[PDB]
Parts: sequence; structure tokens; C-alpha cells
Amino acid sequence: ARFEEQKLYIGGRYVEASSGATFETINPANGEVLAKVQRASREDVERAVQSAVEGQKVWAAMTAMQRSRILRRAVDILRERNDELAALETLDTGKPLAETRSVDIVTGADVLEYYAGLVPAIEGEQIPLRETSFVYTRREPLGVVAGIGAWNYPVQIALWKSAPALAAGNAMIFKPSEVTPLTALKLAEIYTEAGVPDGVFNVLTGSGREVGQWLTEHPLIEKISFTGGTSTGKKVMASASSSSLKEVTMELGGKSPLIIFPDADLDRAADIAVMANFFSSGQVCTNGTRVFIHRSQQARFEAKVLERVQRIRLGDPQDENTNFGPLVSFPHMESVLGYIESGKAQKARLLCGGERVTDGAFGKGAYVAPTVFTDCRDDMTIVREEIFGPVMSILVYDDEDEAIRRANDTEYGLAAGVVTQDLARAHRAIHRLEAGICWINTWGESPAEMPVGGYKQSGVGRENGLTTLAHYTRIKSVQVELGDYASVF
Amino acid sequence: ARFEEQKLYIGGRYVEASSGATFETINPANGEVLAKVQRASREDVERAVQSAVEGQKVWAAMTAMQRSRILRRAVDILRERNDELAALETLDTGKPLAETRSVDIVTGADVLEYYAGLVPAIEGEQIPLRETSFVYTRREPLGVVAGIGAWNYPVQIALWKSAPALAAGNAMIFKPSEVTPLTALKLAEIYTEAGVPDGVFNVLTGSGREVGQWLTEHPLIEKISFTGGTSTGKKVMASASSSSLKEVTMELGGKSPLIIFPDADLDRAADIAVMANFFSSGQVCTNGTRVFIHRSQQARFEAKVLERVQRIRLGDPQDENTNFGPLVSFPHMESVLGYIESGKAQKARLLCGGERVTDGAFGKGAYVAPTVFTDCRDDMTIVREEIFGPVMSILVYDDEDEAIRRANDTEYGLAAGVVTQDLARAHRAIHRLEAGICWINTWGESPAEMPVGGYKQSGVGRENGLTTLAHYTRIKSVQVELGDYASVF
Amino acid sequence: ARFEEQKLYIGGRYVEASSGATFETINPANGEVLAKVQRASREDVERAVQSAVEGQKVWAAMTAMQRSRILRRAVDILRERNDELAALETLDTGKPLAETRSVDIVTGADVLEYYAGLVPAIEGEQIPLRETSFVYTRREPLGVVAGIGAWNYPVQIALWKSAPALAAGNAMIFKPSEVTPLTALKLAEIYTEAGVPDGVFNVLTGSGREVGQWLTEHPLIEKISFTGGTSTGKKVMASASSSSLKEVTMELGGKSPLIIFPDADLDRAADIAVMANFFSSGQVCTNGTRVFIHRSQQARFEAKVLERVQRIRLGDPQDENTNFGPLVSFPHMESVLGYIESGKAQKARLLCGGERVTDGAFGKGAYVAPTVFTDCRDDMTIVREEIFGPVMSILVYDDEDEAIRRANDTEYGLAAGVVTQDLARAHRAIHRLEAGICWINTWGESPAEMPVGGYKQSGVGRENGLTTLAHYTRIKSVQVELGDYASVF
Amino acid sequence: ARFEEQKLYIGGRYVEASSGATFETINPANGEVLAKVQRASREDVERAVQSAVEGQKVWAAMTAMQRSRILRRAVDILRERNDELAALETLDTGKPLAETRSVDIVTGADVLEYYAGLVPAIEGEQIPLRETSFVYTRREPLGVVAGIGAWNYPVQIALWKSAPALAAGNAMIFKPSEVTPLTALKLAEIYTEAGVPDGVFNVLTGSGREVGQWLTEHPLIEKISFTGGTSTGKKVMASASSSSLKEVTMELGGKSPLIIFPDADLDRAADIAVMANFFSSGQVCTNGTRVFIHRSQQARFEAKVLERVQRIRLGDPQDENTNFGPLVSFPHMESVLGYIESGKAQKARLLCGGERVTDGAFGKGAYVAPTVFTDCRDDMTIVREEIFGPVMSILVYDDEDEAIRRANDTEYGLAAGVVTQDLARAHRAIHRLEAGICWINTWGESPAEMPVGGYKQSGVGRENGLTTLAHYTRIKSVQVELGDYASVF
Ligand SMILES: NC(=O)C1=CN([C@@H]2O[C@H](COP(=O)(O)OP(=O)(O)OC[C@H]3O[C@@H](n4cnc5c(N)ncnc54)[C@H](OP(=O)(O)O)[C@@H]3O)[C@@H](O)[C@H]2O)C=CC1
Ligand SMILES: [K+]
Ligand SMILES: [K+]
Ligand SMILES: [K+]
Ligand SMILES: [K+]
Ligand SMILES: [K+]
Ligand SMILES: [K+]
Ligand SMILES: [K+]
Ligand SMILES: [K+]
Repeated sequence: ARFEEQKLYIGGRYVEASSGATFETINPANGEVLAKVQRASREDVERAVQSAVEGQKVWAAMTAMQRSRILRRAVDILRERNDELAALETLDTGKPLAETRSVDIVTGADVLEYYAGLVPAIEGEQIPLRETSFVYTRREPLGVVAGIGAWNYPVQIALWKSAPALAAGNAMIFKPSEVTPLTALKLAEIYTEAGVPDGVFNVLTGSGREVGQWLTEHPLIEKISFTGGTSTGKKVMASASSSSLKEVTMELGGKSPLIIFPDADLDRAADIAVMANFFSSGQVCTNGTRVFIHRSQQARFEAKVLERVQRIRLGDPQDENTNFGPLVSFPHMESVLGYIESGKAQKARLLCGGERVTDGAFGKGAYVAPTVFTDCRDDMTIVREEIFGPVMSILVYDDEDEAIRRANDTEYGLAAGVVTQDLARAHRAIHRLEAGICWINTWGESPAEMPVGGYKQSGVGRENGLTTLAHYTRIKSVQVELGDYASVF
Repeated sequence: ARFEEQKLYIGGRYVEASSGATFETINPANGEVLAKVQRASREDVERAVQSAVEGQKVWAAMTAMQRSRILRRAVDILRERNDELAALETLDTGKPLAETRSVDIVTGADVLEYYAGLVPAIEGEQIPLRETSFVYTRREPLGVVAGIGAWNYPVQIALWKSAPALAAGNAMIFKPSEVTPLTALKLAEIYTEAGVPDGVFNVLTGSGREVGQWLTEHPLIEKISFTGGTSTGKKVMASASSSSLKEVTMELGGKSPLIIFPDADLDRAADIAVMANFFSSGQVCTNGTRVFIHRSQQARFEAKVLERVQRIRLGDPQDENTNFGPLVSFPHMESVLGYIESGKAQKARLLCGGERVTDGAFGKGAYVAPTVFTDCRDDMTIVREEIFGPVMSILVYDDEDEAIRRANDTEYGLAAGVVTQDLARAHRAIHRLEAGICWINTWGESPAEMPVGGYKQSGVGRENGLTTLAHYTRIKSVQVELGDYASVF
Repeated sequence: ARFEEQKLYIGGRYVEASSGATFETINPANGEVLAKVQRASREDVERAVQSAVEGQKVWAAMTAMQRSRILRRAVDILRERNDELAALETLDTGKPLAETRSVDIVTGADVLEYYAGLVPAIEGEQIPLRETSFVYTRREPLGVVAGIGAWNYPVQIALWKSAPALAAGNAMIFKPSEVTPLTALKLAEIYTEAGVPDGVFNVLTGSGREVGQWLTEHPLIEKISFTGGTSTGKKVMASASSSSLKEVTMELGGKSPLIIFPDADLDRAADIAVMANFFSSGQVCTNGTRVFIHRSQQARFEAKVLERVQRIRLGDPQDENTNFGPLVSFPHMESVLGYIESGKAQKARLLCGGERVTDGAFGKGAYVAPTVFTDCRDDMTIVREEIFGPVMSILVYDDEDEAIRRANDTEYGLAAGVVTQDLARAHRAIHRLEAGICWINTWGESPAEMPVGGYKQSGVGRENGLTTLAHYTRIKSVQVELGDYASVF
Repeated sequence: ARFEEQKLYIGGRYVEASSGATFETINPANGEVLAKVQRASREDVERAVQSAVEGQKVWAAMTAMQRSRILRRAVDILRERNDELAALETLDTGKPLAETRSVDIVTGADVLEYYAGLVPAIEGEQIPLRETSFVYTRREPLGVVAGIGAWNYPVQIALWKSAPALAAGNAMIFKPSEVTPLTALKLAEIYTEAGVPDGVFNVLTGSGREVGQWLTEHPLIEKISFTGGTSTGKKVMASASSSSLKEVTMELGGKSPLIIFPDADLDRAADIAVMANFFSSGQVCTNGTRVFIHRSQQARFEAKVLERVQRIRLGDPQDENTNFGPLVSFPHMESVLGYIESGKAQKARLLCGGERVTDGAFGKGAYVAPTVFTDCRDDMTIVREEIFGPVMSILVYDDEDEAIRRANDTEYGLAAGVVTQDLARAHRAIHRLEAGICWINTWGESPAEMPVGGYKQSGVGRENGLTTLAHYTRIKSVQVELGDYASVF
């Protein structure tokens, strides 16, 4: 293995698991085994929780500004170690260094930096009832919470979940994807170095079926925050609910629509469509994988998309000139190729890619070509199902209401966007689209200030923005009676 | 039966169920059959959902102030029919006329009145990102929601659930408990009379063994609001989660602690304890059923409690002088007596009552005497488990930290209260008590402005207050890009 | 006179002034004497303050929902008497019935209705400092506040000032314009009938020089809210400041820019421009009296404006078909005619109107034709100075940045608007315009939810919206120390 | 002089004034000249305003987080240089090193640190009106604002005013008291070093009569924030109003009541009373200078206060062991000595101090002994008028309501405090006290989170907290019309 065996992180330090079992993480660029990683046992989970319990007491006992200064220090360390964390993330995900150096840690730390500044602003309410009585509310920490991470943006997700949790005075136990465990451990180190009390951010590695489930079931954990497929999200939420009525946050899948209206600049529209489909090799939940184009612009639009896709620079993620890397794993590559086959079988016209890239050294990695399908139909498998790979489906429409009805016609509802120059149409259309994340004349930007999450089966709750920080506290109302008490008895 | 057969309420009128089944509702004061009530079929749930979907569109297309005025009109009618509705609730619940006339509809209407005033204040946010881009959020209705009521406060709960839901522009399908179906049907008539559009408040009758489940599982229902026992709640929330990832609010059970500190006025403390245990014959979720008294004061406090309990006026709920009625149902009485038996069996000292009242006309009702146990211990069943009847457990303690530690030692966390004249101790203690509803020197008052709900397994989410209104909307974030768009490809 | 002598309104009824003096209010349509009106003396002011102080105590002692219900009852009476009140406002202002029946009372009552609903939502904050200390804030009533009104929307202004004041638990002493005293007194009657305690809304008539100033100087009045000209506002604000440091709201004049961009529909642009100049005979503070048109569209725009202006129905305000009435007074007409003369003398090109209309019955009143000057320049008197009459100035520009720079080149800053179909231009332009009230593709609408007020010399503070309610309370911060106090001594 | 001649700070550097005039700043501990300081001319004000206009544009064009980082860096520098800055403040004010090292910069930086974290959280609102129209508000910077400082807490005031101003994206021109100009200039250096753009924080030195007034009058300055005496505040506010209608914040004087109730611990009470009267040698605006003691406790309270005052360590502010320094200036000492004479003359009983301390080296400084008057009456000059020196007035009362009535019997209303162990009394009394800053069982703590300012003639607006940040912005409302526009013409 390229690295030494990875251990659990409990109580401000690495500790041995008690499972006697490990798993491997695999560089998707070349098949290389990067490291063996220990599997948390059930008792290791018990251990993490007890550690989390005592750590949270220390963390919550500090002042708001003390917590804020510690989180800001972590932000500083993240900025310093940006390029080094990125390089690790690139080995572990296959994502191009050009992305990991500029997006993953930068935007992960952005959210942490945002919340660090907001600790002192968490406030309750005061309500006068009458001269002899009033109420005040407190926003108290939940206590111990758990985050279960996804494999497309491992460290960013760990940051987006842990930042609000810690800022609100909680301790978090985090479980990275078994697929991408490496950077989460590094984040734990950084928190500890920043001054976060032992136990406040612990990392447990292992599978979702086991340690993931052991966390969602644990009676001492107060909330679960999950990021993954909708199918898994349902199991996780039910488990969290039926075990001990935990609060939950679910960021799940989508099949998000992008509608190009007939007055759009086609150069901008194509730039948006390719970004909404091919960044991180198509492994972004909010991707605009259903692209609606008006009949009158279909030929020009396809030509413009084609031209951009052709010049995509697929290659070794270590090469700074690469802007399109392999997929995250070989099994995931197989999944994508199956969907691609589905599209061919169902008679969608293949415009670009549509197969594995095996030339030379690429055969050793999980490379799928940037693929565009056109002449698609709403009932095709590639159009209904989330592919989570580099697969664009182009759908022609004739009028606005049709485009909107079709965009909305899905059980998903994470993101949606429109391209248009007309003031009234932009707002009108976005107001009718059933998604939590809506973009006008852009795609993919997710400011720390902007609450993001899904409508329908694409999620529950939100991340980022002031509202997310509020939902990592619980409300206690205190009624103070200053006068008499009357009893009917 | 006293009344005609009760039908379903869908689309602004009564319609015939399609189940071929009915169930009875019984006056618990005398075993009289009040009415046969039709059971919704699964196809009837579907019919109520489609009706709600169409109604919600009409409702949400009105202006905020139009919705506000309509809800304000429903409040006026409720004020007019307070006594008439109270009488009907008394028949159905066995609760004394003295209670239903001054609490149930009054405080139900209080909350509707409160939310009616707030419809025009539901706002989103606007966030500048830079000169060429900003975001704004919309707080959009969820759409169709379901409420599931409990049997202790049927109409009040229907109001507490439907008011925020409708205020926020949703339609609600409501299922009263099969034990108390009558007043919810009246509420539906009233909304229609006030101008609420057809389909916006539909009522489905049945039980948790069917229609309840059909509601929590329906794919087109976006949120479940549930009030009931913790054990049922866990089931409900799991079904709500796994079926279609619904949002949920759960108001569940409690074993709420009332700590009487040594400096307390024992007359007030006694008053608070009796109110916290015997109002609505002990059928209040937030009841203070574990009463901690300091050892130095145990003798004195037990005498003051005894004196009040002795003069409780148990009797026919129809008599205005009655302030303690029978229980809601005979099966519920059996459950309660079971617990009282447990108390005796585990050697707690019976101070008061402890049996069914069967003298004269009472033998035909479900009357359980006001019961007080003392010399209790934390491992007794009557102390760990919610009884939801007239059973107070008095527990001796020695120091402040011990009382609080014990008060907190429960999976429950609905309410908690302290009685004390000391400024510091009142706040110090209340801040350390793990409950969502905290009372200082009083008990049971639940203003429309005060968010209420449980910590731990006593609930998820809140009812009443500003925050609850927000939780009947979903957030959509809109990013408007006014400048250039940059692609890496 | 048409009506009996109008007396002061103090403490829930009419009382004789103690000045020995009166003035007359005149119908501007025909010069008819509507009423003798009493002038409040200095002692009457003192009487109204003492009344207000006592009434405020009763008002604030009520609960939030009690106040809310009384204000709602006032709304109901206003809706009932809309037409009768409009008729009176038309007599007093000369504004067409078609306007007074549908705008003045409707939108005045809209704002009262909005705030009535919000009374229970006024809340302070709670902030934990450490385990042994926290703070909570109270938003307490200011106490007694004064409103000074203007003559163009007399009752609407009285409502827009008294609604938030009373909703926040204050008492208001209101001084309507000497020019238009009649409807303010009716409002005071209506408040009383709705159940507003005696003293809570008192009305003093007289001049600004005397009674207005006595109000702004009185040591027991905590806030002044004024609507009028910028020049007068400076005096009033200085006086409120130096006397006793009162809080202030100032709604003043403007010279608001309307920018029509080259991609605008010119029919919509012309509709907007005429509505923004000729409603209430040009006597609206937020009027868009500087209208910027691109050089390439000048001729077509003028033709469209001219076509609409030609069909304006100047006439007797009592006639329902009239949509353009006389000005409020003969002296105000003289002022407006002076500006019109200035425009001719400085060589602006007269497109429409530009003179008094004296034909037939119009000679009895103060009627100025709707007037349009074009080929204007920035340095012209009519372009620099608020005219407050029916005088539109059309200005030609060549580029967007030029238009915006010129629109901002003024000491005023009340309103601004753009007409454009382009998404990016609409927001970009509005964001750069230095005014508090900004309209895109519309003009003049002022929803109860929307904070309105001026930038620069056009105002201080705001009216309407959530923010305004807050500004009629004062913040008290309360720190509770629960632990030890330390002294350096 | 001890230091070189101090110049103006404009555009991120020192520049020569153009008045040709200087003034001296004097160490009050020994009468020695610390520095000659330049007087800004009228043209220097203009220069500073132009500098600020251009600076503000650079500042506002950065992103929220960029501003946040810059201010956080300033905080870091201020922490590094705490002792050095404290030493300069001690020279300039005469305040003990023990105070300045732990209070002045510490709490100045706290507030800056607080606001730096809140920059990204400044948001507007979004309000839907109907399907075809919505509004959003923007909270835009005011632009250029001016702060005018007092002499008791020079650098802390400069920080409390500049922090929210800059955090909200404004440029501030600041004018320190002529009495204490030194630390403000240092602050400007630190802001520049931290990366604040040139012009964003400019410092002009001179007299309030001249430069101060030139700032309140300048047409381009949008807001004045002032701290000082009520009498001066009125003139400043009048000038800011009549010149260009500026927005204002005024933090003025007071005669704040401290009410010791009979159940209070007299040791704590005495500790609080002395701290509320003798910290910073009595030069604290919020000082509890009227101390109310129940008659039954007068003798004992006097004893306890006497014992504490006698051990007060008056001496050289350079001595770490000194905790009571000289007054800020010789003319100020003279004023205080006058008030003390008045006290003696009006027959209040002198319990302590009551004269200048001239022993040894003290005769070269402006030392007044800690002074306690008892047997005071409400009509005594020392009880009615703010002394702003080390003079406590003890007042006896017989009942709660009398004490509260007398506490409120003043045109002032800055602070108030009660001492009591009773829950009800604590909150009940404080809710009835007419002051903006209320303390229970403590005094003097002013956390960044807590809004502080005066009722009545003690102030306008507030500083710190979340509310203050809002008030360094102006609200712009934007209505977007997406549908048709209707004209009556
Ligand atoms: N990055 C983004 O923008 C968004 C990504 N998405 C989604 O995530 C997906 C990709 O992940 P996918 O391969 O489907 O894996 P899953 O969605 O099944 O897993 C997500 C996480 O949950 C864990 N998990 C799996 N089963 C359970 C369980 N039964 N109980 C508790 N935890 C469990 C997994 O652990 P392990 O895999 O280690 O066993 C993994 O850490 C896509 O659906 C994508 O839409 C969703 C949210 C954010
Ligand atoms: K990997
Ligand atoms: K959902
Ligand atoms: K029943
Ligand atoms: K819970
Ligand atoms: K008139
Ligand atoms: K202004
Ligand atoms: K000095
Ligand atoms: K004031």
C-alpha cells in the first residue's frame, strides 16, 4: 500500500479498532491500493459515543467566541494545507488536481469559516405574556450528532456537515464513505491541532451497512446528517427514526433539469450545460443531467456542446492540465457503462463518447468518456434515473409550459436552472420549478450563505446558510411566572 | 346511537366512505353509544389526497391577506360556537364541561388566531454575493400535509396542527383518533363556512391500524404531523421516512419532572403539583408525573397535597361543578389501573385513591380516583413509564444536583418545572433540565407564542410560536447571475 | 360652512380648544368652505399629552391579542365606511372619488390590518454569555409619540403612522395638515368605536408653525414621525432633536428618476410614465418626475405619452368618470404654475398642457392641465426641483451609465424605477440607483409588507414592513447575573 | 513633548493639516505635555470626505468574507499590541494600567471581532406579493459616516463605532476628543496594516466646535454617531438633522439608579455599588450614581461601603497596583470639585473623601478622592445632575414602589440595576425601570452581543449586538413586476 494502515480517530488521537478487520481504498486512476483501513466494531462505536459525550461538555462549556476562535484556527490550517489535502483527495477520488486544489478544500473551508464567525450570533427569543409573566427560549446544542459522508466530495462534505454541528456546540462522529476514507482522518487531525477538545470530532471508518447503521441506531446520538443516494437515504432515515427519533438531514440524489429558453446566448448555454454535466466527471448530485433545448435552437446548441466536449482534456488526475479524470471506482464505472448501454439499446442518438477509454495507461483506470445523448425521451432509463456519471441527455421541447411540466415530472427535486435573458421569464419559470436549488444563467455555485437541499425525494432539511446552523440546536422554552398561580382544585 | 352516522369530510362536504365499515364512539361517562362512524377505505385516502392537491392550488393562489381574513373568520365562528363545541367534546372525551368550555376551543382558536395574523409575515431572505450576483430564498408551501390527532384534546390538537399548516398555504388531511372523531368533523364544517376552499381541510375517520398508516405512507403527502405515544411515534416516523422521505413533526410522550426546592411556598408547590397531575384527569402529555420533594419537607408537602386531592370534585362531566371527569375510554382505564396495580405491587406507599370509582352512576363510566403514590423509587414501573392517567409519584431527594441528575435520567424530555423563589436557582436549574418545555413557578400554560415540543424521545420538531410556521414551508434558494459565466472546458 | 365646527379630539371624545381661534378648510374644486376648525393652544397640547400618557398605560396593559383584536375591529369599520370616508377625503383634497374609493382608505386600512396581525409577533432576544449569566432584551413601547401628516393622502398617512405606533403599544397624538383636517378626526372616532382606550389616538388641529412645533418640542413625547417637504423636515427634525432628543421618522419629497431602456415596450413605458406623473394630479411624493428616454426612442415615446395624456379625464372630482382632479389648494396651484412658467422661460419644449383650465365650472377651482415638457436639461429648475404637481420632464440620454449617473445626481433619493425586459440590466441598474423605493417595470404600488422611505435628503427611517413595527419600540437589554460578582476594589 | 507632533490620518497615511494650528494633549497624572496635535481645517474635512468616498467603493466592492478577514486581522494585531496600546491610553487618560490592560483594548477588540464574524450574515428580505410580482430588500452601505468620540474610553469608543460601520461596508471619518487624540491615530495605523483600503478609516483631530461641527454639517456624510454629554448631544443631533437629514446614533450621559432591595447580600451590594461609582475614577457614563438603600439596611450598607472605599488604592496609573487614577483633565477635576462643594453646601452627609489629593507628587496631577455622600435628597444638585466623577449619592427609601418611582424620576435613562435574590422581584423591578441598560445582581459588563444605549435623553439608537449592525445599513426595497401593468389613464 502507498500508505500505512489507517486507524480510527477517537479522543484527539488515532486508536486501534477492535474488529480485527480491514478494507482497502483504491486509486481509481491506476488500480493501486492506497492503504488498508480499519473497520470500526460495534464497541468502537460505543467508545466514540462516550468520547463524544465528554468532549461535547468541554466544547459547550467554552464561550461562543472561544469556539469561534478555534474554528477560525482550523480554517487557517486548512488554507495552509490546501494543496496537500487536495493531492490526497485526488489520489482518493480520481478527481483532477485542478478541481481539488481550487474547489474541494477551498469551499469546504469557506463554509467552516462562515460558521465560525456566526457562533456568537446564535440567539433565543423573548416574549412578554403579561406583566407577571414572560418567556425566553434557549437554543441549546443537540449533544452528540453523526455525519455519514459520500465519496464524490469527501473532505468538503465532512466540512459542510461538521462546521455547523461544531459551531452550534455539538460533538460529531463522522463516517466517511468506505470508498473515500483518507481525507476525513486528516480533517480530524487538523481540528485537534486547532484546539478542538478531544472527542468533539471523531472519525469512524467502515461500511454503511455496519458502522453507518450502528450510528443511526445509537440511542445517545441526537441527529443524523446523511449524504448519498435516495434509496439509501430512506433506509437511513427510517433507522434513525425508529431507533430513537433522531433529528435528520438528508442530501440525496437528483435528475436536475436545465432549461435553455429560445432567447438564450447559446455559447453561455453550452458552457453551462457542459459544466452542469462534466465537472468531477459527472459525479455531482446537483448536475443538470436533463438538458431542455427549444426546437428552434437544437442544431446550433448541439454543435456548440459538441465543440466544447471534444476539447475536454481527459487524462491523468496528477497532470495539472487534466480537467476530466477517471470515475471514483471501477464498480461505479461499470454502473455508468450499463446506463450508457441502456441509452444505446433504447435508441437515444449518441453524440459524444459512450464508451470506456482504454488507450495506453487509461486501461488501468476507470475512465468513461464525456458522453452526450440526444433525441432522448422522458421515459428512457438514462432520462429517468440518476446516472452519477458523465452522461448528458438532451431533450427538445416546443413551449415553456411543456418544458416546465417535464422538468417537474420526476420524484427528484434537488436542483433546477434556466438560461434566458428575459427578466419576467427567468423569475416566473424558476418559481414554478420544484427544486430546492435553482440557478438563473449559471450552474453549480453553492455559496456558504445559500441554504441547499432537495424537494421531494431529493432530501430532507438543508445545509449551509443561517438556517442550517439553527437546526443544529434544539429549542427550550422557559416560562417565568412572576405572579400568582391558580389551581382549579 | 345519540347521533346520525358520521361520514367522511372531503372537498367541502360530507361524502360516503367506500369501506363498508363503521366503528362506534362511546361516551366514557356512561358507556352510551354516541355514533357510528364510517371508516375511510384506501381509495378514500386517495380521493382525499387528490382533493387536497386541487384545493391547495386554490388556497395558495390567493394573496396572503385573503388567507389571513378567511382564517380570522374561522376564529370568529369558533368563538361563537365555543359552548356548543365544548359540550360535544365533553360527550366524546368525558372531560368536564368546566374544562372544555374554557380551555379546549379557547386555546385551539387562540393558536389559529395567532397564525392567521402571521400569514403576511412569511418571508424569505436576500443575500448579495457580489456586484454581478445575488440570491433570494422563497418559503414555498409543502403542498399536501397530514395531521394525526390524539384523543385527549381532539379539537385543540386539530386546530394546533391545521392552523400553521393552512397559514403557510398548505392543505391538510386530518385523522382524528377513532376514540374521539366528532369535533374534527365540526371543525371541517367551520373552515368551509369561513371560506376555506374545498379540499384544504379534509377529515378522514378510522384508526392507526389503517387510515393512519395509509396517510403516513402516501407518496403525495409531503409532511406528517403526529401527536401520540412515543412507541407509536417511532412507527409513524419510520413509515413516513422510508415511504417517501416526508418531513415530520412529532409531539410524543413524557415523564416530566417537577422539582420543588426547599425554599418554595408549599401551598404553591402543592397547587402546581395537583394541576400538573389531575387536570383532564391526568390525560395531559406534559404532566408533571414525577414530583421531587426535599426530604426536610416531605411530611408537610404530602399533607398539603392530600388536602387538595381530598377536595377534588369527581363527577358527571355535564355538571358545571365537576372538575375531574372519567377517563377517555374504558380500555384506557384498564391500562391505568394496571399501572396502579404495579405501584402497589412494587411497594410504593399509596397516599390517595388507587382504584376505580364505582359508586352509583359512576359504575357505568370509566372513573379512576385521583391517585397519589409516595416513597417512590426511580426503578419503579410507575416512575419510569408514562401512565397518562391520574397518578402522581412523589420522590424524595437530598441535594439540588441529585434531583436534577434524576430528573434528567429518562429517555423522555417533554417538559420540566421548578418551584423556587430564588432568582439564581430558578434559571440555573431550568437551564440544566433536558426538556423542551420548562416552567418556573407554574405549570401547564402553553401560549400560542411559545414553541413547544420534546427533547430526546419525547418529540421531533415543535408546535406553536414563529418557528413552527416556518417549518410548514420548504426553502427554495434562487441564485441570479447577472454577469459572465465561466467554464473550465 | 358645509359642516359644523370641528373640535379637538382628546380622550375618546371631542373637546373645545382653548385658543379662541379657528381656521377654515376649503374645497379646492369650488372654493367652498367645508368647515371652521379649532386651533389647538399650547395648553391643549399639554392636555393631549397627559391624556396620551394615561391612555398608553391602559393600552400597554392589555395583552398582545387584545390589542390585535381592537385594531382588527377598526379595520372592519374602515372597510364598512370606505365610500363615506372617500367622499369626505375627496371634498377635503379635491382628489377624484375614483381614487379615494379605491386607494386612500383601502391602502390605509391594508396597513392597519397588516400590523394588527403582527402585535403578538413583537419579540426580544435571548443571549447566553456563560453558564452563570445570560441576557434578554425587551422591545418596550416608546410611550407617547406624535404623528404630523401631509395634505395629499390625509387619512392614508394618518393610518400608516398610527398603525405601527398603536400596534407597538404606543399612544399617538396626530396633527393633520391644516390644509386637510377632516378625515383624521373621523379616524379618531373610529378608533374609539373599535375599542381603542381613551387617550391612545388624540387629534390636534392647527398649523405646523405652532401646534406641530409644540409637539416636536414637548419633553414627554418620545418620537416624531413626519411626512412633508424636505425643507420642512429639516426644521422638524432639528426641533425634535434639540428639545429632548426624540426618535424620528421623516418621509420627505423627491425628484425620482424613471429610466426607460431601449429594449422597453413603449406602451408599457408610457403607461408607467403617465401613472408616475399624473395620479392624484401629480401630488404624490414618489412620483417619477424625471423620465429618461433613449435618444433613439424619443419621438416614439413622446407620441405614446401624448396619446395617453390627451385622453386624461380632467373634471369634477365628484363625478365617478373623472380620473384627474384639481390641485389641493389655490396657493399650491400658484406654485405649480410658477414652475410651469420657469420651464417655458428656460426653453424646455412644451408637449402637453402648461396652463390653468378655467373653462366652464373649472374657473371656480384650482385646475392645472396635465403637463409634459420635453427636451429638458439637468440644470433646468423644473428638473432639479420638486414641483408636486402634474409636470413630467422628459430627458434624453445616450448610454446606460450616463442615465444612471444623472438619475443619481440629486440630493433627493426617495424612489426610482427602470423599464426593461432584460434580466441582467433590470437588477444591475436598480442596484446602482440611490433610492429607497425601487420599481422594475411598474410604478407606485406600495404593499403593506414593503418598507418605504428615502435615501439622502428624502427621508430618515421607514414606513410599512416588519422593520417599521420594530422602530416603534425601544430596546431594553437585561443582564441576569446568576453567579458571583467580582470587584477590583 | 514626549511624542512627536501628531498629524491627520487620511488615505492610509499621515498628512499635514492645513489649519496652521495645533493643540496640546496633557498627561493628567503630572500635567506634562504628551504631544502637539494638528487641527484639521475645513478643507481637511473635505479632503477626508473625498478620500472616504473613494475608499468606501473599494471596500464595498470586496466580498463579505474578504471584509471579514481584513477585520479579523485587525483584531489579531490589536491583541498582539494590547499592552502597548494600553500604555498609551494610560498616558492619555490617566486611567490605571490595571484597567487599560484588561478592559479598554480587550473589549474594543471584542466588538470588532464580533462584527467581523457577522459580515456574511447581513441579509435582506424577500416577500412574494402574488404570482406575477415579488419584492426583495437590500441592506446597502450608508456610504461615508462619521464617528465623534469621548475622552473616557477613547480607543474602545473608536472601536465600538468603527467596527459595525466598517462591517456594514461603510467608510468612517473619526474625530477623537481633543482631550484624548492619541490611540485613535494608532487604530488607523492598525486598520491600514490589516488591509483596510485607504480612506475607509480616516482620523481628524481638533475641537468639536470646529471639525466636529464641520462633520455633522457635511452634505456627503450619511450618518453621525456620537458619544458624550446630553447637552452636546442635542446640538450635534440638531446640526446633523438640519444640515442634510443624516441618520444618527447618540450615546449620552445619565444618572443611573442602583436599587438594593432588603433581601440583598450587603457584601455583594457594596461591591456592586463601589464598582458602579469608582471604576475609571467615576468617569463611566453608565455609573450607578444614585444608590437606593432601604432604611432598615442603611447603617450596615454604609459600613460595608466605607470599608471598601477606604482600601481603594489611589495612585500613579503607571503602578500596576493602582486601581484608582487621577481624573482625565484639570478642568474636569475642577468641575467635579464644584459638584462636591454643592453637596457639602446642600447639607448631604459626607461619608468619604470629598477633596482633591495633593500629597506629594499627586499635587501635580488631577486627583480627586473617592467620594460618598449619604442622607441625600432627590432635589440636591448632586442627585439630579451628572457629575461624571467619583461621587456616589446614597439615598434611603421605605418601599419598593417608591424606590422605583424615584429611580425613574429623571430625564436620563441610560442604565439601571437591582440587587435582590428573589426571582419575582428581580424581573418585576427591572421591567419597570426606564433605562436601556439593565443589570440584575451585577453592574458594568457590556458584552458585544448586548445592545446598549439610552432611554429618554440618554441616547438615540444603540451600539453593539445584532441590531446595531443593521443600523449601519440603509434599506432599499425592490419590487419586481413580472406581469402586466395597469394604468387608469
Ligand atoms: N456530492 C453531492 O453533490 C451529492 C451526492 N449525492 C449522492 O450520493 C450517491 C453516491 O453514493 P452511493 O455509491 O449511492 O452510496 P450510498 O448513497 O449507498 O451511500 C452514502 C453513504 O451512506 C453509507 N451507507 C450505505 N448504506 C447505509 C446504511 N444501510 N446505513 C447507514 N449508512 C449507509 C455509505 O457507506 P459505504 O458506501 O462506505 O458503505 C456511504 O458512506 C449518489 O446517489 C449521489 O446522488 C447525495 C448527496 C450529495
Ligand atoms: K479511493
Ligand atoms: K421530502
Ligand atoms: K369517545
Ligand atoms: K428527538
Ligand atoms: K381642504
Ligand atoms: K438621510
Ligand atoms: K490627555
Ligand atoms: K430619546
